[PDB]
Amino acid sequence: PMFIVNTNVPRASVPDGFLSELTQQLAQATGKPPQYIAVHVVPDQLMAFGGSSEPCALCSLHSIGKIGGAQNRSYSKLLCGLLAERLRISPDRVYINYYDMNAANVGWNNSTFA
Amino acid sequence: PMFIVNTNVPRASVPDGFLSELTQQLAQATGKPPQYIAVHVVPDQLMAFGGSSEPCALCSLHSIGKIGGAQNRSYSKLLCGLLAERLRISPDRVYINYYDMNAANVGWNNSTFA
Amino acid sequence: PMFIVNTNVPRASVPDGFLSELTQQLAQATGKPPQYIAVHVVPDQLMAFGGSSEPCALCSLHSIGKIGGAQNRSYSKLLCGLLAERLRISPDRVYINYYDMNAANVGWNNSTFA
Ligand SMILES: N#C[C@H](C(=O)Nc1cccc(C(F)(F)F)c1)C(=S)Nc1ccccc1Cl
Ligand SMILES: N#C[C@H](C(=O)Nc1cccc(C(F)(F)F)c1)C(=S)Nc1ccccc1Cl
Repeated sequence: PMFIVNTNVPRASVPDGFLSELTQQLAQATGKPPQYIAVHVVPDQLMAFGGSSEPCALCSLHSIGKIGGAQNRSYSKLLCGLLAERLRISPDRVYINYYDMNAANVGWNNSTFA
Repeated sequence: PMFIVNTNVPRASVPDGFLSELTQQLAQATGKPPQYIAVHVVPDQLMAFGGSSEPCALCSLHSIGKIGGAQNRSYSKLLCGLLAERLRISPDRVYINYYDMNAANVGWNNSTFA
Repeated sequence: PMFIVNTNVPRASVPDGFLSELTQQLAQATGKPPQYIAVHVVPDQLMAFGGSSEPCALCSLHSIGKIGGAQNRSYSKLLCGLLAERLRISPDRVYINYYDMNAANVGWNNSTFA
């Protein structure tokens, strides 16, 4: 699984260890070993949310399975919680797009997961 | 709805009110109040289009509904127009990918839109 | 078709002509004209893969058709091979998400491909 966050928060406000925290919490949330989890944080972005430049985030989570109605509500609570606590972004200024990928459509190590 | 534009145009060439303009235009185009619209502009990118580093853009529009054949033609005219007028990018060097997201697959404010 | 690579490799490690190399190889692999291929390389990213900040990449390939089980395996071998040779990234620290786009969902030159 892979989680990307794009945010207008500056780089200096991303705390030390944040990528390791996201890795751990996503491993636990998706039930997948941490070796399978990739994370990507992109600060200092030119963005607006609802017409305002107040801190916000646009994010995605891709996984082969482990995506669905109840799961995604749970991921949203976890991830918004982390963005609020660590980057001081209000949960109502975050979108997270969830993608249930077919194994045939995910490449890794010279092949695909199908 | 959320619009992202990635471009090799430099940051100084993006005009001051550009994010506000995209917000207002997309609110009108999707039929939603501006609270519902997020915009993200990423200049200074290392990109090629057709093998060339001439000005280009790679964009995405995600929405829960308000996506379809006719709508997407209209969005393309609107958005290519803005990118031509404001960023001086030729319409033929723009790709926009459209995504009709399921409400259960969009997280916001600690939950999802389902 | 559109190929995007996000990586923690520094910009100085991206060789001259890399975006043209990708453009050629993707044209040949997909069978689409090189003039229609867009490539976007984003270095210096704050990323982790399996909890580790060793060189890694998160990529996507979007195409209107030419996406499928065997095709994607072939693209994966090709693209991991280029990232290993040119950017010194281990194939086991690359994910590539493949997207078969409906032509009605791809904007270009003021319209869509439908
Ligand atoms: N992302 C992801 C992983 C994956 O296996 N990543 C992975 C990434 C790095 C290493 C290793 C391994 F070498 F240890 F197996 C695995 C997924 S979702 N694996 C997977 C694919 C299809 C069906 C079921 C699974 Cl667990
Ligand atoms: N993106 C987006 C929005 C959304 O509700 N965004 C939003 C984001 C922040 C605040 C507010 C509110 F205060 F206006 F309600 C709304 C979507 S598409 N809402 C929605 C979801 C499912 C079905 C129909 C709609 Cl309008």
